[PDB]
Amino acid sequence: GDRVADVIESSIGDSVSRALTQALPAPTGQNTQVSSHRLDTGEVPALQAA
Amino acid sequence: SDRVAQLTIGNSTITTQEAANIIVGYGEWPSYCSDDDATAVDKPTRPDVSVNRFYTLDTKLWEKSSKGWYWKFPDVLTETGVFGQNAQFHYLYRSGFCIHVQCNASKFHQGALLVAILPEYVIGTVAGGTGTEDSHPPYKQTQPGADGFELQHPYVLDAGIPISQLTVCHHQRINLRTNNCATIIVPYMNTLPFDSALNHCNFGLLVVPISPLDFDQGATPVIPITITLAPMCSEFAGLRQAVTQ
Repeated sequence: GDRVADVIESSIGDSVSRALTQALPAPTGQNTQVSSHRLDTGEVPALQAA
Repeated sequence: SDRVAQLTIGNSTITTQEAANIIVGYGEWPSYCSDDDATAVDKPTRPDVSVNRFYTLDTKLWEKSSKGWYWKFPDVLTETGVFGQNAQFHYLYRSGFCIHVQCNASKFHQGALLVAILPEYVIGTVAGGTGTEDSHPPYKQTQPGADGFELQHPYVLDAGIPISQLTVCHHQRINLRTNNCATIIVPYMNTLPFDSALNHCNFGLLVVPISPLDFDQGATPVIPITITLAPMCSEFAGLRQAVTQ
Protein backbone atom coordinates (compact mmCIF):
# COMPACT_ATOMS: atom_id res chain seq x y z
CA GLY A 1 0.00 0.00 0.00
CA ASP A 2 2.24 2.76 -1.35
CA ARG A 3 0.64 6.20 -1.74
CA VAL A 4 3.17 8.98 -1.21
CA ALA A 5 5.53 9.89 -4.03
CA ASP A 6 8.63 9.65 -1.80
CA VAL A 7 8.26 5.84 -1.91
CA ILE A 8 6.87 5.19 -5.40
CA GLU A 9 9.83 7.06 -6.92
CA SER A 10 12.30 5.20 -4.70
CA SER A 11 15.30 3.02 -5.50
CA ILE A 12 15.17 1.28 -2.12
CA GLY A 13 14.89 -2.46 -2.61
CA ASP A 14 16.82 -2.46 -5.89
CA SER A 15 18.61 -5.79 -5.59
CA VAL A 16 19.84 -5.93 -9.20
CA SER A 17 23.60 -5.35 -9.30
CA ARG A 18 24.17 -2.52 -11.77
CA ALA A 19 27.48 -3.12 -13.48
CA LEU A 20 29.43 -0.87 -15.84
CA THR A 21 31.19 -3.82 -17.49
CA GLN A 22 30.59 -6.86 -19.67
CA ALA A 23 32.72 -9.98 -20.00
CA LEU A 24 33.41 -10.72 -23.64
CA PRO A 25 35.11 -13.74 -25.23
CA ALA A 26 38.89 -13.44 -25.56
CA PRO A 27 40.10 -16.84 -26.73
CA THR A 28 43.09 -15.42 -28.56
CA GLY A 29 45.26 -12.38 -28.22
CA GLN A 30 44.04 -9.16 -29.74
CA ASN A 31 44.99 -8.71 -33.36
CA THR A 32 46.81 -5.69 -34.71
CA GLN A 33 45.43 -3.37 -37.39
CA VAL A 34 47.36 -1.40 -39.97
CA SER A 35 48.15 2.16 -38.95
CA SER A 36 49.52 5.20 -40.74
CA HIS A 37 50.85 8.64 -39.93
CA ARG A 38 48.61 11.15 -38.18
CA LEU A 39 49.48 14.86 -38.27
CA ASP A 40 46.40 16.39 -36.68
CA THR A 41 45.32 18.44 -33.66
CA GLY A 42 42.74 17.87 -30.94
CA GLU A 43 43.20 14.13 -30.61
CA VAL A 44 46.09 13.03 -28.37
CA PRO A 45 45.97 9.30 -27.54
CA ALA A 46 49.33 9.31 -25.73
CA LEU A 47 48.45 11.88 -23.06
CA GLN A 48 46.65 10.24 -20.17
CA ALA A 49 45.54 10.96 -16.62
CA ALA A 50 46.57 8.30 -14.14
CA SER B 1 66.75 -21.92 -75.31
CA ASP B 2 68.35 -23.11 -72.08
CA ARG B 3 72.10 -22.39 -72.19
CA VAL B 4 71.55 -18.60 -72.26
CA ALA B 5 70.24 -16.56 -69.37
CA GLN B 6 69.73 -12.93 -68.46
CA LEU B 7 69.23 -12.37 -64.74
CA THR B 8 67.85 -8.86 -64.33
CA ILE B 9 67.06 -7.54 -60.87
CA GLY B 10 67.31 -3.89 -59.98
CA ASN B 11 69.99 -1.88 -61.75
CA SER B 12 72.09 -4.95 -62.49
CA THR B 13 72.17 -7.58 -65.20
CA ILE B 14 74.11 -10.82 -65.66
CA THR B 15 74.34 -12.35 -69.12
CA THR B 16 75.39 -15.95 -69.62
CA GLN B 17 76.08 -17.91 -72.79
CA GLU B 18 77.06 -21.25 -71.22
CA ALA B 19 74.44 -21.83 -68.54
CA ALA B 20 72.84 -25.06 -67.39
CA ASN B 21 69.58 -23.82 -65.82
CA ILE B 22 68.40 -22.07 -62.64
CA ILE B 23 67.91 -24.01 -59.41
CA VAL B 24 65.07 -22.86 -57.17
CA GLY B 25 65.81 -23.93 -53.63
CA TYR B 26 63.47 -26.51 -52.12
CA GLY B 27 60.93 -25.61 -54.79
CA GLU B 28 59.98 -22.33 -53.12
CA TRP B 29 60.44 -18.85 -54.49
CA PRO B 30 61.48 -16.04 -52.15
CA SER B 31 58.56 -14.20 -50.62
CA TYR B 32 57.45 -11.75 -47.97
CA CYS B 33 56.12 -12.62 -44.53
CA SER B 34 52.39 -13.10 -44.10
CA ASP B 35 50.25 -11.53 -41.40
CA ASP B 36 49.47 -15.00 -40.07
CA ASP B 37 53.16 -15.80 -39.64
CA ALA B 38 54.37 -12.40 -38.43
CA THR B 39 54.54 -11.41 -34.78
CA ALA B 40 56.31 -8.03 -34.68
CA VAL B 41 53.87 -5.15 -35.03
CA ASP B 42 56.26 -2.60 -36.53
CA LYS B 43 55.78 -1.81 -40.18
CA PRO B 44 58.82 -3.13 -42.07
CA THR B 45 60.69 -1.18 -44.68
CA ARG B 46 60.81 -2.98 -48.03
CA PRO B 47 63.46 -1.29 -50.19
CA ASP B 48 62.92 -2.86 -53.56
CA VAL B 49 65.87 -1.90 -55.77
CA SER B 50 68.56 -0.41 -53.53
CA VAL B 51 69.25 -3.75 -51.84
CA ASN B 52 67.63 -6.28 -54.19
CA ARG B 53 70.44 -6.20 -56.73
CA PHE B 54 73.61 -8.05 -57.59
CA TYR B 55 76.73 -7.50 -55.51
CA THR B 56 80.16 -8.89 -56.37
CA LEU B 57 82.30 -10.06 -53.50
CA ASP B 58 85.84 -11.02 -54.51
CA THR B 59 87.76 -13.61 -56.52
CA LYS B 60 89.28 -16.91 -55.49
CA LEU B 61 91.87 -18.63 -57.67
CA TRP B 62 91.32 -22.25 -58.62
CA GLU B 63 94.82 -23.70 -58.49
CA LYS B 64 95.75 -27.36 -58.75
CA SER B 65 95.92 -27.96 -54.99
CA SER B 66 92.83 -25.97 -54.07
CA LYS B 67 90.66 -27.54 -51.38
CA GLY B 68 87.57 -25.35 -51.14
CA TRP B 69 86.04 -22.20 -49.71
CA TYR B 70 82.90 -21.20 -47.86
CA TRP B 71 80.96 -17.96 -47.58
CA LYS B 72 78.43 -17.42 -44.80
CA PHE B 73 75.21 -15.56 -45.48
CA PRO B 74 74.29 -12.68 -44.87
CA ASP B 75 77.72 -11.92 -43.42
CA VAL B 76 78.85 -11.26 -47.00
CA LEU B 77 76.75 -8.08 -47.28
CA THR B 78 76.97 -6.38 -43.88
CA GLU B 79 79.72 -3.95 -44.93
CA THR B 80 78.56 -3.46 -48.51
CA GLY B 81 75.98 -1.09 -49.90
CA VAL B 82 72.57 0.07 -48.78
CA PHE B 83 71.81 -3.50 -47.69
CA GLY B 84 74.63 -3.55 -45.16
CA GLN B 85 73.63 -0.26 -43.59
CA ASN B 86 69.99 -1.18 -43.09
CA ALA B 87 71.17 -4.45 -41.55
CA GLN B 88 73.27 -2.41 -39.14
CA PHE B 89 70.54 0.14 -38.49
CA HIS B 90 67.87 -2.54 -38.00
CA TYR B 91 67.57 -5.46 -35.61
CA LEU B 92 65.64 -7.88 -37.85
CA TYR B 93 66.11 -9.05 -41.42
CA ARG B 94 64.42 -11.34 -43.93
CA SER B 95 65.53 -12.00 -47.50
CA GLY B 96 66.02 -14.68 -50.06
CA PHE B 97 69.01 -14.85 -52.33
CA CYS B 98 70.06 -15.54 -55.90
CA ILE B 99 73.64 -16.80 -55.86
CA HIS B 100 75.69 -16.83 -59.06
CA VAL B 101 79.15 -18.35 -59.39
CA GLN B 102 81.34 -17.74 -62.43
CA CYS B 103 84.33 -19.77 -63.58
CA ASN B 104 85.33 -19.44 -67.22
CA ALA B 105 87.99 -21.56 -68.87
CA SER B 106 88.93 -22.83 -72.31
CA LYS B 107 87.90 -25.98 -74.13
CA PHE B 108 91.33 -27.42 -73.23
CA HIS B 109 90.90 -27.03 -69.47
CA GLN B 110 89.03 -29.56 -67.39
CA GLY B 111 87.64 -29.72 -63.89
CA ALA B 112 84.50 -29.73 -61.80
CA LEU B 113 83.26 -27.70 -58.86
CA LEU B 114 80.45 -28.51 -56.49
CA VAL B 115 78.51 -25.39 -55.58
CA ALA B 116 76.23 -26.23 -52.65
CA ILE B 117 73.96 -24.35 -50.25
CA LEU B 118 74.05 -25.88 -46.76
CA PRO B 119 71.68 -24.33 -44.19
CA GLU B 120 73.00 -23.80 -40.68
CA TYR B 121 76.53 -24.77 -41.65
CA VAL B 122 77.92 -24.96 -38.14
CA ILE B 123 81.70 -25.15 -38.07
CA GLY B 124 83.68 -27.73 -36.14
CA THR B 125 87.24 -27.94 -34.90
CA VAL B 126 89.94 -30.60 -35.02
CA ALA B 127 89.81 -30.86 -31.20
CA GLY B 128 93.58 -30.59 -31.15
CA GLY B 129 93.73 -33.73 -33.27
CA THR B 130 93.74 -36.03 -30.26
CA GLY B 131 90.04 -35.37 -29.62
CA THR B 132 90.47 -34.29 -25.98
CA GLU B 133 90.05 -30.52 -26.22
CA ASP B 134 86.63 -28.87 -26.46
CA SER B 135 88.04 -26.12 -28.61
CA HIS B 136 85.86 -23.66 -30.48
CA PRO B 137 86.43 -21.82 -33.75
CA PRO B 138 87.28 -18.10 -33.77
CA TYR B 139 85.16 -15.30 -35.15
CA LYS B 140 87.58 -14.96 -38.08
CA GLN B 141 86.66 -18.50 -39.13
CA THR B 142 82.99 -18.73 -38.17
CA GLN B 143 81.97 -15.51 -39.97
CA PRO B 144 84.80 -14.58 -42.37
CA GLY B 145 83.05 -11.96 -44.48
CA ALA B 146 83.22 -11.63 -48.24
CA ASP B 147 86.83 -12.81 -48.52
CA GLY B 148 85.66 -16.24 -47.38
CA PHE B 149 87.62 -18.93 -45.60
CA GLU B 150 89.32 -22.01 -46.99
CA LEU B 151 88.58 -25.54 -45.85
CA GLN B 152 91.32 -27.54 -44.15
CA HIS B 153 89.52 -30.90 -44.28
CA PRO B 154 87.04 -30.66 -47.17
CA TYR B 155 86.09 -34.33 -47.10
CA VAL B 156 84.15 -33.73 -43.88
CA LEU B 157 83.36 -30.07 -44.69
CA ASP B 158 85.09 -29.10 -41.42
CA ALA B 159 82.01 -30.29 -39.51
CA GLY B 160 82.24 -34.09 -39.55
CA ILE B 161 79.65 -34.49 -42.31
CA PRO B 162 80.71 -35.93 -45.67
CA ILE B 163 81.01 -34.03 -48.92
CA SER B 164 79.45 -36.97 -50.79
CA GLN B 165 75.95 -36.48 -49.36
CA LEU B 166 75.94 -32.69 -49.84
CA THR B 167 73.94 -33.07 -53.06
CA VAL B 168 70.84 -33.56 -50.90
CA CYS B 169 70.93 -29.80 -50.39
CA HIS B 170 70.80 -27.35 -53.27
CA HIS B 171 73.63 -27.65 -55.70
CA GLN B 172 74.85 -27.17 -59.20
CA ARG B 173 78.05 -28.43 -60.79
CA ILE B 174 80.41 -26.25 -62.85
CA ASN B 175 81.89 -28.59 -65.43
CA LEU B 176 84.26 -26.57 -67.57
CA ARG B 177 83.36 -28.61 -70.65
CA THR B 178 79.65 -27.92 -70.16
CA ASN B 179 79.14 -24.70 -68.20
CA ASN B 180 80.80 -21.75 -66.51
CA CYS B 181 77.92 -20.48 -64.34
CA ALA B 182 75.79 -21.83 -61.51
CA THR B 183 72.54 -20.11 -60.51
CA ILE B 184 70.86 -21.05 -57.23
CA ILE B 185 67.80 -19.18 -55.97
CA VAL B 186 67.38 -19.59 -52.21
CA PRO B 187 64.29 -18.66 -50.19
CA TYR B 188 64.41 -17.51 -46.59
CA MET B 189 65.08 -20.51 -44.36
CA ASN B 190 64.50 -20.16 -40.66
CA THR B 191 62.28 -21.34 -37.87
CA LEU B 192 61.49 -17.66 -37.36
CA PRO B 193 60.01 -15.17 -39.82
CA PHE B 194 62.75 -12.68 -38.98
CA ASP B 195 66.19 -12.78 -37.45
CA SER B 196 69.24 -10.60 -37.02
CA ALA B 197 71.76 -10.48 -39.85
CA LEU B 198 74.78 -9.82 -37.61
CA ASN B 199 74.54 -12.73 -35.14
CA HIS B 200 72.76 -15.50 -37.05
CA CYS B 201 73.84 -16.81 -40.45
CA ASN B 202 71.13 -18.63 -42.36
CA PHE B 203 73.25 -20.77 -44.65
CA GLY B 204 76.68 -21.31 -46.10
CA LEU B 205 77.86 -21.49 -49.69
CA LEU B 206 80.37 -24.25 -50.34
CA VAL B 207 82.60 -24.28 -53.41
CA VAL B 208 84.65 -27.47 -53.64
CA PRO B 209 86.65 -28.92 -56.58
CA ILE B 210 85.70 -32.59 -56.78
CA SER B 211 87.84 -33.00 -59.90
CA PRO B 212 91.23 -31.24 -59.99
CA LEU B 213 91.86 -28.52 -62.52
CA ASP B 214 94.28 -29.58 -65.24
CA PHE B 215 95.84 -27.82 -68.22
CA ASP B 216 99.03 -28.14 -70.21
CA GLN B 217 101.54 -25.34 -69.83
CA GLY B 218 101.15 -22.76 -72.54
CA ALA B 219 97.58 -22.12 -71.49
CA THR B 220 96.46 -19.59 -68.92
CA PRO B 221 97.24 -20.86 -65.39
CA VAL B 222 94.98 -18.37 -63.58
CA ILE B 223 91.35 -19.46 -63.36
CA PRO B 224 89.35 -17.27 -60.95
CA ILE B 225 86.00 -17.93 -59.34
CA THR B 226 83.75 -14.98 -58.58
CA ILE B 227 80.68 -15.02 -56.38
CA THR B 228 77.82 -12.77 -57.45
CA LEU B 229 74.72 -12.59 -55.34
CA ALA B 230 71.48 -10.68 -55.09
CA PRO B 231 69.12 -10.33 -52.17
CA MET B 232 65.52 -10.95 -53.07
CA CYS B 233 62.28 -10.01 -51.33
CA SER B 234 64.18 -8.24 -48.57
CA GLU B 235 62.55 -6.90 -45.41
CA PHE B 236 63.89 -5.03 -42.40
CA ALA B 237 62.41 -4.15 -39.04
CA GLY B 238 63.37 -2.70 -35.70
CA LEU B 239 65.21 0.55 -36.03
CA ARG B 240 67.93 1.76 -33.68
CA GLN B 241 71.53 2.87 -33.86
CA ALA B 242 73.98 1.21 -36.21
CA VAL B 243 76.01 -1.64 -34.74
CA THR B 244 78.62 -3.63 -36.61
CA GLN B 245 78.83 -6.82 -34.54
